[PDB]
Amino acid sequence: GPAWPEEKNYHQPAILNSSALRQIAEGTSISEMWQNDLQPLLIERYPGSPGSYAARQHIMQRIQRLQADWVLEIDTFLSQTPYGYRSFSNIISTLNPTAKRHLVLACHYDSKYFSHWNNRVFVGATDSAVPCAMMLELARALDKKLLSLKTVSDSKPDLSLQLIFFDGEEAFLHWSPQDSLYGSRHLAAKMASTPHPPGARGTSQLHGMDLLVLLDLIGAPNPTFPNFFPNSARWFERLQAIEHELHELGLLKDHSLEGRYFQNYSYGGVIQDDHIPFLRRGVPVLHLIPSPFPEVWHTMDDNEENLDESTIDNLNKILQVFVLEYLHL
Ligand SMILES: [Zn+2]
Repeated sequence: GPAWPEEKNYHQPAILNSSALRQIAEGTSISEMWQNDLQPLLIERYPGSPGSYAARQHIMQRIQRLQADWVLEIDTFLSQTPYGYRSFSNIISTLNPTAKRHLVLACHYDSKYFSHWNNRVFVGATDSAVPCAMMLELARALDKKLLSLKTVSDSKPDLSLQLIFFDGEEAFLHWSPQDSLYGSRHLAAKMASTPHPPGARGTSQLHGMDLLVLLDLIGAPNPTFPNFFPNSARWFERLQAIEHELHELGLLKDHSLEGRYFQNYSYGGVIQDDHIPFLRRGVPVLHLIPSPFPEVWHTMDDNEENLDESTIDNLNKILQVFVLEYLHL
């Protein structure tokens, strides 16, 4: 300090060797995630609905049962909407809240509002129940390692982990600047105006965000994630390297390098998503959204039946390795 917000610029991974990679691949369970983390979220959960409450309680209860020292905060606020003033609640789960720096994984836990059509209900399986369940499975699978971050008299982390589950990512109607990103626009502004660490004179919680890794629209077959931003390109390249090495070790399922997920191509345009209010305030973003979107995007067919189990399993392994390497665990 006050150079500590520049540490993210020089931060390097602590790369896992083959033995450790095999351990991570064996330590995550796609069937356990499916039953215990994902299926309870495959419900109608637009903001303010009973399902939104049920989804929030589920996310909190799955984090609270873990051994690591997660601190849960519910960030509840009002916003104008096309249907008038409404309440929204982001979920923030933080290890070591006073650590200056956090790696941040995020997704949205609301589902887009639709009236029931032909007795069908929109549950947003890729969008984003699967991202939610991936974050919960990561917390569970890495629980023993994340517990070592716990602050004692001997070690106090400089860098730790935070999960954000945004409410209200979706428009109530179709997208507009005022009807979308309710939770992320609120939370980015809040973090930008909150000193961090406690007592700081001139640094905010946003300065402490090392990297925002935003998962969206994951779970369909054959996703291709572009390398959107130059100031996170080196971390995109790490995802590529992790995918390549897990592949070569035989630790991925139904996977080829020709059909790899992290491909060598950029994307010039802007995708509206929860990263935008953070990106426009200078937070580095790794946006794990596929291009093109799943074929089922914003249809009633974005459901459990159309999820690709082995692709989600593969991405769990890649993401968990990424997080351990980032945190030097
Ligand atoms: Zn959507």
